[PDB]
Amino acid sequence: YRQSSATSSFGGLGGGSVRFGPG
Repeated sequence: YRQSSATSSFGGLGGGSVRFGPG
């Protein structure tokens, strides 16, 4: 238990906004 902000992968939404291409 290192009091990590986040673990595993989930798109990293918490880190910042999700980058989208020419959708």
